[PDB]
Amino acid sequence: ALLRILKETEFKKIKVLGSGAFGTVYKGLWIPEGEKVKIPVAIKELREATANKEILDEAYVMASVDNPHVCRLLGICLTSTVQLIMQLMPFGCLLDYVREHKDNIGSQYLLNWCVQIAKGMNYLEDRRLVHRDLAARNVLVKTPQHVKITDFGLAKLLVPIKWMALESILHRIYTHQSDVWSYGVTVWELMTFGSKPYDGIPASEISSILEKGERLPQPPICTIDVYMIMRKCWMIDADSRPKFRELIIEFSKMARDPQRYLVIQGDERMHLPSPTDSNFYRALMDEED
Amino acid sequence: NQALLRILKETEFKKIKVLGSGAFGTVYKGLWIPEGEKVKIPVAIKELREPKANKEILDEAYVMASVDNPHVCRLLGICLTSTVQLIMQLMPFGCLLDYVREHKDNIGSQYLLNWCVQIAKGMNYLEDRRLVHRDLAARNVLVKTPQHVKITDFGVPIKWMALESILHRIYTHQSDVWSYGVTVWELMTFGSKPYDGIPASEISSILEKGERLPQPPICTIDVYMIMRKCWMIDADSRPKFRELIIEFSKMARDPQRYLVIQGDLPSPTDSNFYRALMDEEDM
Ligand SMILES: *CCC(=O)N[C@@H]1CN(c2nc(Nc3cn(C)nc3OC)c3ncn(C)c3n2)C[C@H]1F
Ligand SMILES: *CCC(=O)N[C@@H]1CN(c2nc(Nc3cn(C)nc3OC)c3ncn(C)c3n2)C[C@H]1F
Repeated sequence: ALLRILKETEFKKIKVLGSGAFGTVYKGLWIPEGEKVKIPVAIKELREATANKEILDEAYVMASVDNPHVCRLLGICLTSTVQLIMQLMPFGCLLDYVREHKDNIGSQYLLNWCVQIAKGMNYLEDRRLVHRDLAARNVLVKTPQHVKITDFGLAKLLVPIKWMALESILHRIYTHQSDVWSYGVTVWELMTFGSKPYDGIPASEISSILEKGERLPQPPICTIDVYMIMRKCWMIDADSRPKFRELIIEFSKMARDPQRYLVIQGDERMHLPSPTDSNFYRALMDEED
Repeated sequence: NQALLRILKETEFKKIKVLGSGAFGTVYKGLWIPEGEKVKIPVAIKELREPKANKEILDEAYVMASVDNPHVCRLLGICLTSTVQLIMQLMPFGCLLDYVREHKDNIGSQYLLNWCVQIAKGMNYLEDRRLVHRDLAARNVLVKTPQHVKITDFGVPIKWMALESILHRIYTHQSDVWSYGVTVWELMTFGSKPYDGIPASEISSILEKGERLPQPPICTIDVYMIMRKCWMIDADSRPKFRELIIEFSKMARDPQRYLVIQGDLPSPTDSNFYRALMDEEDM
């Protein structure tokens, strides 16, 4: 009862928002039968085909998540392009957000985003769910103070080589510890204000340079404390990498003294919003717990 | 406290479409544009019709912004220009009065009785906060979702007023109980006008002589018994909102025993879908 089966006639796609490997996302409108209102939604149109048991069985798990930092699948319409319905996130993806606001993001926002993504990932691990596609492009901004992990369970379809752990590239092993690798790359994206990992290196070569010990470089704003966490996420031995429960504690500790661990020009100028502005955001856009 | 009311600039929101007007001004559907961002967030804007009277407005606006109950609307922001503009959350379904009129052939007893419970819960909170509504009516109950209504517009409606309010300008929580009875009558009549065609200047006379709103056709006597008790001349003899919650909740557990509707809730599937999209606040 956590996945609504929708009819073609009760929603409409109105504007294209973007695409990735698993199809196209639209801003759409849900029109409840009998009512006069139009409710904004996000619609993902898929494009892979090989069942009416495959997609639904995974969608049910997708609709079952319950964590403030994990996006929940809300509905589905089984047409020819299967359309998945979720909540609309007015701010877009975190990657573009950091790129567009890279001159307005202080250490407190960056570290709190790291904490929240780790909380969302720890939730997925607790539920025995492997993401397989964690990246800055798959973190949605609900409010600037509240981010949520998206695009989970689209393993019914198909690769993000430059975010994948070495054992995933070589052996197609996907575990929670391989998610820890992708988490490290996601943190690198945020701390570089949206740089492209291994920029200009063909994907067919990533496993080679990883085997020889090359890793993503230290972002200029990172102290050695933060970069060591990222490097530990990229250890070849998956069991030696940190766990999401541990990443929550460490990044939460750094978030209590953010200017000690990130060196950003003009940091003390940007703070978290006052309780006035957070209460205003939550009342209008973010009423969940 | 002070951080529960946002002071907005003219340049960070825009009125886009009129929704209606009431006693004190006009309500618009609007868009809030956060400074520095590209997003447009829908809001409701109430612009009054008529700097230091603003000290009056602000002192009450802070109290309006301090209420916090799942069935009570909270004032969110204010913009002080010429005419003062008040900002709250937009309710895509509108009020309960127009909703019951437009859906009067699809509303069952369970919805009606649960609405009575929820309005009573919101009023009991206001009494707990020692706040007198003074303008309770079906037109001032907003529909967040069909399963979730909230009381709005606090901080003359003769046909909703208790007799002591008409005669002596006495407003108490027990006079709110009178208005609650009239609000329940509106819902049970599917949006009928109280004392239709009777001039407001004559209402106090008919009340003193014992005339009351008639029993709605769908109302069983148990429900009409409650409504009549809300309209007793002795304000202390009327029920309390804490008691109204218990009684209407009891009837809501056997709704077809207490309301007789020709052709008489959503599945947990549909409620979970509504709440995720429109109503994440905890209740
Ligand atoms: C950042 C790159 C990216 O991930 N692109 C596409 C589209 N995605 C997406 N975006 C939003 N919110 C959004 C973006 N823009 C420009 N406007 C809005 O909202 C009005 C979103 N909300 C919910 N979901 C599921 C979204 N997806 C996902 C990628 F496919
Ligand atoms: C039933 C009595 C009445 O109609 N009073 C009008 C409506 N106003 C009002 N409406 C809404 N929600 C709403 C109304 N319509 C036609 N569309 C929507 O949503 C798109 C509302 N939300 C918050 N506030 C303060 C509202 N006021 C008030 C009177 F003008």
